[PDB]
Amino acid sequence: LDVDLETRIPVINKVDGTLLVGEDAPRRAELEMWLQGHPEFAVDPRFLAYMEDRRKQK
Repeated sequence: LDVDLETRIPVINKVDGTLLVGEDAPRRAELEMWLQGHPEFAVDPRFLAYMEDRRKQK
């Protein structure tokens, strides 16, 4: 119950709009440093909504 790091985080360029998915999008493990280099990109907000969706109780 984590993200488990090997997952692919969909990222979106907040300036441009380019959304990266699949292997175009970085590994969650590299994502931390990857975003540090380019704050232009951030995580996909719908992926965050997906985490909102992911719940453990009713």
